[PDB]
Amino acid sequence: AALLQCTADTLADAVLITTAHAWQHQGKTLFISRKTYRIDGSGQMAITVDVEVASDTPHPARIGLNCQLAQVAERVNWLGLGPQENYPDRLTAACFDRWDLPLSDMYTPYVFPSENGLRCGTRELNYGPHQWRGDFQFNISRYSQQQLMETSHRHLLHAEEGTWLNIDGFHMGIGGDDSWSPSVSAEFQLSAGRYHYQLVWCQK
Amino acid sequence: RRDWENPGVTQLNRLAAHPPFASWRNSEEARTDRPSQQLRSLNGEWRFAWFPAPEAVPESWLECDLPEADTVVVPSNWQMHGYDAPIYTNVTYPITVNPPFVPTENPTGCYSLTFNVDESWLQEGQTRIIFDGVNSAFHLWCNGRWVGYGQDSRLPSEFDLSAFLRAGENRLAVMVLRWSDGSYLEDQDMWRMSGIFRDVSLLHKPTTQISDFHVATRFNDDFSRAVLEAEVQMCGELRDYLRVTVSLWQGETQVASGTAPFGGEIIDERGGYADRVTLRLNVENPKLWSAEIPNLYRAVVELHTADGTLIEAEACDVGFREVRIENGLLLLNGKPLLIRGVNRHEHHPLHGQVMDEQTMVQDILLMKQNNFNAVRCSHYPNHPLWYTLCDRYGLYVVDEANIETEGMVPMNRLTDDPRWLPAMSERVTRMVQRDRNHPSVIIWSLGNESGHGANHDALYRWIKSVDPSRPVQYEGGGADTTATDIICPMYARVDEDQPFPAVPKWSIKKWLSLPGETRPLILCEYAHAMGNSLGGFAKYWQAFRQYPRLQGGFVWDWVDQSLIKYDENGNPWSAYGGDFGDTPNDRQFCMNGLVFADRTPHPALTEAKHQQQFFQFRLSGQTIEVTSEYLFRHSDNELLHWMVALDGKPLASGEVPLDVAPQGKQLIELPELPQPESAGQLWLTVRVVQPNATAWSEAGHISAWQQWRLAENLSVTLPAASHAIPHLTTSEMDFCIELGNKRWQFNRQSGFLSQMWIGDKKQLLTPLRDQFTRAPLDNDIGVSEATRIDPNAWVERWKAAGHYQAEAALLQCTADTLADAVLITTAHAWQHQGKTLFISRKTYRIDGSGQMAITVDVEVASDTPHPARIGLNCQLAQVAERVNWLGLGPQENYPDRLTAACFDRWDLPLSDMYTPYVFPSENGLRCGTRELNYGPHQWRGDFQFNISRYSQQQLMETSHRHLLHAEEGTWLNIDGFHMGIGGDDSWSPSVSAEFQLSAGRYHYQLVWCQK
Ligand SMILES: [Mg+2]
Ligand SMILES: [Mg+2]
Ligand SMILES: [Mg+2]
Ligand SMILES: [Mg+2]
Ligand code: NA
Ligand code: NA
Ligand code: NA
Ligand code: NA
Ligand code: NA
Repeated sequence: AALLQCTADTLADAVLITTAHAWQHQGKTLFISRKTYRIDGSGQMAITVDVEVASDTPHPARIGLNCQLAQVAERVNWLGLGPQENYPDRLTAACFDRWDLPLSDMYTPYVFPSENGLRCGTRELNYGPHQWRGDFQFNISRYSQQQLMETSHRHLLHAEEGTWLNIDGFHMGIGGDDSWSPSVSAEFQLSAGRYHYQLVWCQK
Repeated sequence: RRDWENPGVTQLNRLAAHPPFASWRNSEEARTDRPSQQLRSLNGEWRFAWFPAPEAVPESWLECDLPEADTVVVPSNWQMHGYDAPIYTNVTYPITVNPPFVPTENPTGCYSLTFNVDESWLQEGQTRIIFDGVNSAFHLWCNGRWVGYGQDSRLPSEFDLSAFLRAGENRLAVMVLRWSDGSYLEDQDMWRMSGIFRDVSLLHKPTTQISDFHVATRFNDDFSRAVLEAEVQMCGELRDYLRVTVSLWQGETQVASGTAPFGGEIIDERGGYADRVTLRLNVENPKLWSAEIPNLYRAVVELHTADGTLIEAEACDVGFREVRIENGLLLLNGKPLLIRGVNRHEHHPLHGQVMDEQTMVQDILLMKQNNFNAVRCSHYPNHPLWYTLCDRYGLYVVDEANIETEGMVPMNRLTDDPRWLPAMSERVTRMVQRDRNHPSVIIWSLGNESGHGANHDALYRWIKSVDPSRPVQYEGGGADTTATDIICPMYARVDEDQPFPAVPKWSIKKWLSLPGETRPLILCEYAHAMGNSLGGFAKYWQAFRQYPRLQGGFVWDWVDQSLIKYDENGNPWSAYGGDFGDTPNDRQFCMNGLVFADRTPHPALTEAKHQQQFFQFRLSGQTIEVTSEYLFRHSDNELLHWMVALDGKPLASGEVPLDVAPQGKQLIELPELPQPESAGQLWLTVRVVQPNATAWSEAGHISAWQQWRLAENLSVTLPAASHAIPHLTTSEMDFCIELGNKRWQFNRQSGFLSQMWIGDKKQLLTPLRDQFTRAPLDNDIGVSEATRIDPNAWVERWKAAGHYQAEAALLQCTADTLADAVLITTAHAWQHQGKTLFISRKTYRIDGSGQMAITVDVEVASDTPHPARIGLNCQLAQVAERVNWLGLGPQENYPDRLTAACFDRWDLPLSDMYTPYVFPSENGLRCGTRELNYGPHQWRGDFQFNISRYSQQQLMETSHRHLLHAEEGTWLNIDGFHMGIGGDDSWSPSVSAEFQLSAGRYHYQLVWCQK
């Protein structure tokens, strides 16, 4: 990430921060992320994300934000597709409702660890005193993507400090037509070039 | 009698049907196809009188002319001359359905002609008259004496006048009935006219003559050898000294020849045809005919005495080609075709149904220049010259019987009735007898929209029996009945099934594999091009290329059937159904063409051209793989032009000769390309150019193109800081912002940008507001009517949901001063009767540079019908001469109809930004635009837009383009999102789901600035 811009302004009833960052590799601009953060008198933080993806770069696995929360809570509650793990190209069986589960059910123990546990179509997510609202997909667990991608057997994974939260405006399908060649259908690739998403973080 | 009310009487004294004759008396003239002194045209000035019924015709007319008759040009349609009105009816019969009867009020055209006959024609042989087309039925008299009768408006009627003529001056009297029992078989979707609308000629033949002849070409397995077989029949004085000589020429070279006396092989216990002869010519390495290379030979058929006296000669162009279906594929010369076809009615905006060479040629050139290789004669045999032209220019043809009874209930009511078998059979049999020798005809068709009756089964078989060389097709009754060798649906969609009862229209890919099905599938009609349409067209082409057995189709249709009208000031204007006081009528349903009635293309034309390209391309790194879809030719008149541009700025370009064998591939590695550094998107465009002119195109013609995005360099460059900060002034009613010579005003009561000044000049006529509707397209409307609402049509769904009448309620409007800008924030709700349909939230950020960045977020109720578009609009004060944009173009293009458009920097006159479809609707959009320049303004983002002198409101409420009036200023429509236009059909919703605005939430952004 390269910062291109970081401003702060005060509005009548709110504070607005504006940021711009470019992601580059060996001199090429892969992605550009433009954001706004609006904190109002209600204490809600409104995040707006506008992203650009160079046309000649391969379509990314996802387009979201993430962080490691300090907190570790027992349950996860959301209003979205569930109750089980679901992805863009694998979400027909999931139902839109209000689900609540132990944090562990939010992690799928595939033997060969990877990205897992996503739930799509979520309008509201609750964890600890926090609440996020918008229209997004998410995963939350004690393992970072980093650890997962670095670990070959689930038995070697270890709970990190806190909780890793991945909240996606958009996520690539997972495929499976076969597992020895690219099998994700075109309509499931993040090839739009420009992506918009918005979320409200607040306390509950 | 009343022969015109008896399906049992279709002619009286009519001569047998036969291929085209000229009765040359010199073989070299026959060979050259020069005119024949024995074939006279009787076209020109005739005398004409209109009656409202045959009973009103005075008996004197037969013996002599009527003082009141007018002088008119023949061929012609009397309606065209104003005698009565043309009728525009689609399916419902223009008359009361009560076969076999017609109205007692039946417009009658009395035509006449005094002409001369040379004594010589009368001293020997036979003199006959030929009416190429008379609508719908007619009696004939010569010199006051009754000669005969005929029905079938679309095939020639020939009568022997030998005994009626006399040296010198003669007079014909032609009593033409507008309506007859034949009408019940002429219910095609077109203008209902009448008259002697094709050529009239006079032909001299000798007494002993060639009465018919059939030419066939059969090949060995690899087509290196062929046998030309010509069956010849004669009439007249049969004697031992007679012979027939058939010779075949390639240019001035005689490649083969055979002579034989008459007397065919024994065929049954009573012997053989002593009046027939079959000649067989072997031809080595024949040059094959195809739409790609219309190689022709000329066959001359000489009737003569064995000692050398030529009696007469007949002749035709011959195309060596084999047509067959094998293993479920339609093959031409052993290869599977891909029909880039079009349905074409014979129509002229001034002449009506009268055809002329110039027009035909013009259609043919346009068709070929647009990548079409086939035409279907919807829905009757065409003017004879048509065939000659397709043979020579090369287009595969579907020859169709003049049988359409769509108006019946059920549709097979007549075709399933044996009493109509005679009338039907004549329509089929005489067509085949006349057109069987033309190489261009590759498929026979049994007629159109007449259900499926046993009469069809019988005639199907008759054809298969008399002409084994061409498949027989027929859509009626479900498109896949036992009366068709090909599945030939009309409007079946690519992936979506429409399971009507009895005659479901399956998705074409699914259709092919139904249990037990094996035939090939060629849509007899698809992609209904009515008004702003052809959306989803590429979806068809993709399936056709992918499925071997999906072999193409014929677009509906070539030309709009609009008629010219003249105003109070005598200015021509395009009229449609009902414009002649004709009722009932099907209004604009008569206009479904790829080109306007004057041959001017509609934008859809270009989309068809591109999808129908003959070269396919793939890009790999720096290599271009070109793949030929030609079956028989090498790319011997083709070169490849390539060019790379960075956001419209040309960087590199070149030419490479194209050398690909039919069905072959060629790789082309491009030169090292520019590595810019500068922001923007690099685009590569390649074009296939014909360096040399052809019979149907000019040197330099472009036959194909394709584009690809290469590297993209995202701008990470921050703009320079401003020696300015805008000032905000407030009042209860507005927020006003100023920056230099620039000012913006926001109405606090409406919540919209109500005015802008550049300098001191106001820039807007109407405020900038959101817009969620469009002046509906013909496809949005479908068959909905004022009196007969079709609730399922898009337009009706939107009207009923209140989309067109929703009022924006202000939910919020605020102004805030920032460090280097003023920010206005708004939210509005659109409601109708209590229902919130849409919510629009925006921000307007004006900064120290003078730009205004507009951010919009819209929510659409999930339960409201998907809206036509999501955008903004406004009437600009300015009227500029030109429009410059960086986006898809240059022609009008929509979401589901933009593959042909190319991304570049385009620049056109205002007027080119409007498409004058006859029936007004949303039009002129250009999608994928990144920057738009008009007068002082510049707008940047990712959007689709439209700009013209007409408001959506105006378009919507006006019925004809000539009634449109330019408004003050320019109306601009700038959409973040726009719904597909559809077109699979024009009478049910046809926008594919992926082109519906069903996301719920939409986001878009623009920067409005000045230059
Ligand atoms: Mg009759
Ligand atoms: Mg003589
Ligand atoms: Mg019809
Ligand atoms: Mg000779
Ligand atoms: Na792993
Ligand atoms: Na095919
Ligand atoms: Na029509
Ligand atoms: Na070439
Ligand atoms: Na209109």
